[PDB]
Amino acid sequence: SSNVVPLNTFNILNGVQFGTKFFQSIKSIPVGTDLPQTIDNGLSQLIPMRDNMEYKLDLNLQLYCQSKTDHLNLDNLLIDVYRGSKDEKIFHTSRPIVCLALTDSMSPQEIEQLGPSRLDVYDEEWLNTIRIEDKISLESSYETISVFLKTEIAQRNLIIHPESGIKFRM
Amino acid sequence: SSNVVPLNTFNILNGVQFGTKFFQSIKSIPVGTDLPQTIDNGLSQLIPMRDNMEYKLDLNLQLYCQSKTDHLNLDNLLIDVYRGSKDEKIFHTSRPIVCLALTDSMSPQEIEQLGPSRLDVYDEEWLNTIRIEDKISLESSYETISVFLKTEIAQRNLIIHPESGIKFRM
Amino acid sequence: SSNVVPLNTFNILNGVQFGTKFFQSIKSIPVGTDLPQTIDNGLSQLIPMRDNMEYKLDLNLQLYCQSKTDHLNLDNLLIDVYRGSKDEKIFHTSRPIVCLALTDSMSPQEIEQLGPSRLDVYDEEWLNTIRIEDKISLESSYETISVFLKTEIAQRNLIIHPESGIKFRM
Amino acid sequence: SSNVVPLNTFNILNGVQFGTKFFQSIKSIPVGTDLPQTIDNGLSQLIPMRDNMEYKLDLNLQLYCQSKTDHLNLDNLLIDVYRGSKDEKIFHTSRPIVCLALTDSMSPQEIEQLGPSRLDVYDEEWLNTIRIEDKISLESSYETISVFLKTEIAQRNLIIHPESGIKFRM
Amino acid sequence: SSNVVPLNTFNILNGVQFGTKFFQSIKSIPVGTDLPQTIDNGLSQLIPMRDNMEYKLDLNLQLYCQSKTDHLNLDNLLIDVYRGSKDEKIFHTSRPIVCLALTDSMSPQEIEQLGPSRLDVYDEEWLNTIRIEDKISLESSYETISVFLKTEIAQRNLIIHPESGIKFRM
Amino acid sequence: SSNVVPLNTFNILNGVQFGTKFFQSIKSIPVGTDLPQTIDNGLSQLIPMRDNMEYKLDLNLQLYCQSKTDHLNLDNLLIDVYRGSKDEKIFHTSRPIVCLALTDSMSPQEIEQLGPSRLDVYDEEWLNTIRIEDKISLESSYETISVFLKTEIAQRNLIIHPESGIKFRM
Amino acid sequence: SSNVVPLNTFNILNGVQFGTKFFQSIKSIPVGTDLPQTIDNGLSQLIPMRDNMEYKLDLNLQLYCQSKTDHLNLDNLLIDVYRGSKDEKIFHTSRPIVCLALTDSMSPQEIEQLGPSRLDVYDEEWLNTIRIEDKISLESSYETISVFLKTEIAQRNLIIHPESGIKFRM
Amino acid sequence: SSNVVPLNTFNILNGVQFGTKFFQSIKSIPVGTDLPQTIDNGLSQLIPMRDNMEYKLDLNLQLYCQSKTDHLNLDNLLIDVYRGSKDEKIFHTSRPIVCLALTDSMSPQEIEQLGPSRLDVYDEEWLNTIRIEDKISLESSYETISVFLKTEIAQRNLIIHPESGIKFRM
Amino acid sequence: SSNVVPLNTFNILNGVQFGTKFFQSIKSIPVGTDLPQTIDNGLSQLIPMRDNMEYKLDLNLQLYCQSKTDHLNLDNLLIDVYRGSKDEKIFHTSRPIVCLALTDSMSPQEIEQLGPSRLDVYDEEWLNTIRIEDKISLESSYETISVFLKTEIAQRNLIIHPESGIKFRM
Amino acid sequence: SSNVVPLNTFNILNGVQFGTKFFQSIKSIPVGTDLPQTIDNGLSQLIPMRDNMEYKLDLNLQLYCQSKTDHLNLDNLLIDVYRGSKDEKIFHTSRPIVCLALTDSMSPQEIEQLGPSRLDVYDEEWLNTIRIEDKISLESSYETISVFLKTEIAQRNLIIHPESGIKFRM
Repeated sequence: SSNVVPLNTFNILNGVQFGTKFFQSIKSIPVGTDLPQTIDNGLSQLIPMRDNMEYKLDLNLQLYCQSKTDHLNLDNLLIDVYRGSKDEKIFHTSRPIVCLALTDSMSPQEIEQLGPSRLDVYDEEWLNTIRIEDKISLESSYETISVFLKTEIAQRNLIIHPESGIKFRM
Repeated sequence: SSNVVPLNTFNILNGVQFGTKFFQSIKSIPVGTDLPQTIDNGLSQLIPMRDNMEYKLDLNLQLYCQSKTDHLNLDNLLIDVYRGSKDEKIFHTSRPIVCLALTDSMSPQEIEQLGPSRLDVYDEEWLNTIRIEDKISLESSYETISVFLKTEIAQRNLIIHPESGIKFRM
Repeated sequence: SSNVVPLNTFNILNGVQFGTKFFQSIKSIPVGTDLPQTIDNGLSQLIPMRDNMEYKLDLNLQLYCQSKTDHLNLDNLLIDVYRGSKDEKIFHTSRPIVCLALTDSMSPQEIEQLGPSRLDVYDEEWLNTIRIEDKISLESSYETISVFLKTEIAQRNLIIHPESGIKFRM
Repeated sequence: SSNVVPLNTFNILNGVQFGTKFFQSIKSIPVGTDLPQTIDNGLSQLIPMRDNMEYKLDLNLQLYCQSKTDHLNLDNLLIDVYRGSKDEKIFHTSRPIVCLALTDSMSPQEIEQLGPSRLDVYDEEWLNTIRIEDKISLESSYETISVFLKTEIAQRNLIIHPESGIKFRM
Repeated sequence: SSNVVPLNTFNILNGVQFGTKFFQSIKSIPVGTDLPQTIDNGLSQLIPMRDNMEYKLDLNLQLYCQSKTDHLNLDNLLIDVYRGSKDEKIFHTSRPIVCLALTDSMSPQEIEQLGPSRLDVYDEEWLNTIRIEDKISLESSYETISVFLKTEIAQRNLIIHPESGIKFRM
Repeated sequence: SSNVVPLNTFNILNGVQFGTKFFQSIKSIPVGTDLPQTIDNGLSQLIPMRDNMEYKLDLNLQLYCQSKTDHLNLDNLLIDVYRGSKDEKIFHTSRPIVCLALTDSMSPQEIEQLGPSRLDVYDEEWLNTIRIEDKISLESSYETISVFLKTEIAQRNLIIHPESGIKFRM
Repeated sequence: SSNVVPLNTFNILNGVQFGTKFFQSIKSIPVGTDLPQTIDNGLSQLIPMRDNMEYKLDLNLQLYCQSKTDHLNLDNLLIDVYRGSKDEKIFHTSRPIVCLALTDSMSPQEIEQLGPSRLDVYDEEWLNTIRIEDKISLESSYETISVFLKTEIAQRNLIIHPESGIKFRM
Repeated sequence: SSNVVPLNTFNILNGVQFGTKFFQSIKSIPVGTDLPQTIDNGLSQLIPMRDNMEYKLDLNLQLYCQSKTDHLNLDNLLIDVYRGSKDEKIFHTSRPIVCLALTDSMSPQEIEQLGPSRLDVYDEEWLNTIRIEDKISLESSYETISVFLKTEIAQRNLIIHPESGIKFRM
Repeated sequence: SSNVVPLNTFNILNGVQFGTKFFQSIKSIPVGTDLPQTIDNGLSQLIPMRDNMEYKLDLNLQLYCQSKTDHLNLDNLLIDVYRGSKDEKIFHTSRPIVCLALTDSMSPQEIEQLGPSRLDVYDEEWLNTIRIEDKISLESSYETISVFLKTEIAQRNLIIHPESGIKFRM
Repeated sequence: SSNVVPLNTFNILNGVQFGTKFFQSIKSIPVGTDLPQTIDNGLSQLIPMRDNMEYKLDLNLQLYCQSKTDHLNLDNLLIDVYRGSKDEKIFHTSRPIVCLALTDSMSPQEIEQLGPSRLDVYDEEWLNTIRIEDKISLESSYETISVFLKTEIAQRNLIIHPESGIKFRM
């Protein structure tokens, strides 16, 4: 029922005026066809959707923001969800995020408390968890879904966690 | 009754002599029409207002101030509310705010106390909560509402929290 | 009775030889007219005053001093109250104030004690509270009141708190 | 009886070879005239003195010394009291004072102990309290009183506290 | 049954547009032939696989990331598994990793806690453990298996732990 | 009996080869004339001395030494007492003194212990107390007394405490 | 039986493209000849081996890695064992090692705990213990054994412990 | 009996090849003449000595050594005692001394323990106490006594304590 | 029996390609001649050896390694023992040693624990004790013994302890 | 019996190729002549020695080593004792010593523990105590004794303690 589609199974088109674009097509199988699930293999996969039924989208997005040159330590992530005339926007939000700068270093105290592994320290300290739930609605009649992630203040390096994805709930 | 209109559903017009402008039109539906609410999708939406009745506005504004070049660590935010001759000002106030500078960094002690996540540290330390309540009154006869946020001392980067908005109380 | 007139309802005329000037006119309504109060909306408003009666002024002035270029950490604020020939001075005083410099930064210890919010630290540490009470007397016959705030040693940035104002007591 | 005359009611004439000069005239009202007091409004006021009677002067002088360019952290204040041929000196003294330098900054420990407000820290740490009592005698026959405050080692910024003044005792 | 094939028994082809490539051929012995194991000697060895049976691959990958010139302290490792027209991708994933920079040094406290040996400190602090399990499926009909490890943000030095390898489960 | 003559009632003649010179004349009133005392007003006053009787001088000298340019932190003060041919020396001594340098600053710990006021810290830490007692003898027949204070190693700023003076004992 | 051959009894040929080479010839004495042992004198000695019997090699390698110029604090040691056409490789492995940099210094705490002698601190902290056991097999028919130790990332100084050697087990 | 002759009552002749010279003549009064004492006034005084009797000299020498330019923190003081052909040396010794350098400053801890007064800290920390006792013998037949104090390594500033002198014991 | 020959009784020939050379001749006295001992006076002495008997050498070598310019904090000492065609090597070994660098300084804690004397701290912390025992054998037929001490990585200053020497056991 | 001859009673001849030379002649008084002692006055004195009897010399040598320019913190002192053809060496030894450098400064902790006086800190921390006992033998037939102290690594400043000397035991 709750088909989770990871973002690595989307088509990625990086740009400079719109940030990162996650677009993917939609396949509409008819009723009584045993809805399949999206294989979590990081391969471009068409999203299975019931033929005529409204689907509600839950966006789970974990990412690491890292500064390129400007080294500003706070930024605003812009999320824009589109759908298949031209594409019409159905959702837009902004989320303040923390971005790694070259002047940031772990204190020895942070190693002792947050975990000896330094990946754990970034997971508990710098990971940006963004969850848009019960806000996006999409129907299978539309044949395209697009997600835009753009940094507002400065152009930066975004490291999207592999488990980030959109949950297509019943 | 208490229709909350988030600021991301307003039309944004950034400038250099007036700061950021949040203008939006007003729709006047007649009585007995089941007042709708503003969908929190970040899309430009006309504000629903009762046909002939005085509305009181409560401005909730959470934002992150961040210095561009001047790096001054304190600023004065200027809030100016207009309405639809030319637009007439109905409210004006100033609020001192704290702005992130490139010379500011978290101490290890702040990580331990305010929260391991560094977004929590900014939320509890640098977030500017500004609440103008029971001070602004607007009637549905006027067909425009405008909010101006301008920094006085220096031109800066303002990161408005997504939950910031104006509450149109009964 | 105790009509509080905030300074943002005054007319502001910034200069370079006299500092900031807060001038505003006076309206003299006759007796038995239900003395109104000044609306705290930050809009230029004539001060209501009883037709023939001596009023005593209490100046409440909270402000943030911040250094522009000189970066001197102490200054002398000069307060001069005038009234409506030319304007005649009726009160003058000086108050030492603390001014933010670019070499000043919060210690981690100050965050823990004075409050996690950094605006609280400035409120409890750098805010200059100046209260002139029972020293200024003005009658409604005069049709102008002017307040001058000037820094003596150096030209600086003054951030006047929005609640600063003059209380016109019975 | 103990008429306190604040120094801001004197005439101030700043110079470069003599420092700051506080000169003011004297009015001699006759006996049985209900000796008035000096209004603490910071306005130039003639000092009321009994017609024929010796008055003893108590000089209360609180000030903030602040270095201009030399940044020396200790200085010698020279106090010279004159009276109304030319003016004849009747008192002279020197008082070592502490002067703020641009290399001085508060430790976090001083904030916790001496008071969260940084004006309190300067009041308890850098304020120079100078009290000359029972040393100066002046009669109302002389029609002028002059006080000179000059820094000896270097030319500096003196911030005289508003409550500083001369007490004309019975 | 669970034949573990270390990555040092693969053929290594370092590049600049695709990172490090681990390609190796597959030998298909028939049934009833006493499946041999891969000798852990770091020598190029053909992978033994049952003639007609689906094998599931478990990728165990421990590595040390170290910055060359860019000195960025966080990176995204890209894993792409291919198989033997041209090679078709069957799996792709990204894993955030921590990379040693020349500005990083051990604190004395880390020596006391994580172990006196400094290799233990890197093992418990900087070693990137990446385990893809129950996600990759490969059949012996295909005669080639390829693994690509590429750093996304910057070109870096990857030190693959000798025990890293792919487990060919029953 | 013990007439204390403060040094500010002497005539001061600063030089460069002899340091600071404190010279003053002597008045010899006859017996049975009610020996007066020296008024502590900082005005040049002739020293009252009994007509024919040996007087013993006690030199009390408190001063603040402060470095001009050389910034050496220790110096040798040279005291030479003369009397009224040419003047004949009757006493000479040297006293090591501590001199303020521009590289000296108070620690926060010194504020807590020696006193919150920073003038108290200099009084208890840098004030040079020099007391020559029962060593100098002068008779009223001689009509001049001269005291020379000169720094030996370097030319410096001496801040003589106002209470410093010579006690003319019975 | 377990003849231990220290590496200092090998022939050393340092290079730049292959690192350090430890090559030595093999003498094949016949059966019933009282197998001698290798004298631990650091002199080039032929390895005694039984005439026709498979020998298993256990490599014990303790070394100190020290950075020359690059100062990177982690490296990958490459071990390649050859034997006597051209030489054929029979074993290859990689071992991450810790390398001394010029920015590394002992904390006083490490002296107290790991031992007062500073050679003990390096022995317990920086010594790289590498033991390849039960992985290398060599027969006496081959007349040459070669061991290559090469640093992968950077060219460094390797200080091989004198007790390092290869154990030729029964 | 134990006539103490302070060094300031000697004739001082500073040089560059021999350091500081303390020479003074000797007066030989006959027996039964009530041996006088040397007045401690810092004036050149002939040393009283019994006509025909061997005197033993005890040299008490307290001094402050301070570096001029070389800033070396240790020196060797050379003491040479002569007497009245040419002068013949009767005693010579060397004493290591500590010399103030411009890189030396008091720690806050030294203020708390050794005394709040900074002259006490130098008295207990940098004062060089040199006492040659029961080593020098001089007879009144010789009419001259000379003491040479010279620094060996470098030319420095010596601040001889006023109580330093030679004790002429019975 | 156990004749200890200190290394200072050897002939020292410092070089640049071989390090320090300790060569000395051998005298062969016949049996029944009361074997003398080597006088520990630091003078070149022929080593007494029994005419025809194998002697076993025990090398005791304590030294201080100190960096000249390279300042590397770890080195490898190379010991080569020769004997009297050309000289034939009979022993060779390498010993890792710790070398003083100009960036190394004692902590105050090391003074308290390892001993107040700073020579004790070097004795317990930086002294390299090297003891080769029961490994070197030399017969009196050979008329020369040579010991070479050379630093491998860098040319350094070796301070050989005076008690270092070779023990010629029975 | 145990005549102690301080080194300051020797003739000193400083050089550059041999260091400091302490040479002095020997006087041979016959038996039954009441052996005198060497007066500790720092004057060149012939050493008294019994006419025909072997004397054993005990060298007591305390000195302060201080770096001139090289600033190396460890050195090797070379002691060579000669006697009166040319002079023949009878003893030679080397002693590692600690030398003051311009980068060395006392910690506040060392003042508290080793003694408030800073000369005590050097006495307990930097003083080099060298005692050669029961190693040197000299007979009165030889008419000259010479002691050479030379620093090996670098030319330095040696401050020999005044109590250093040679004890001529019975």
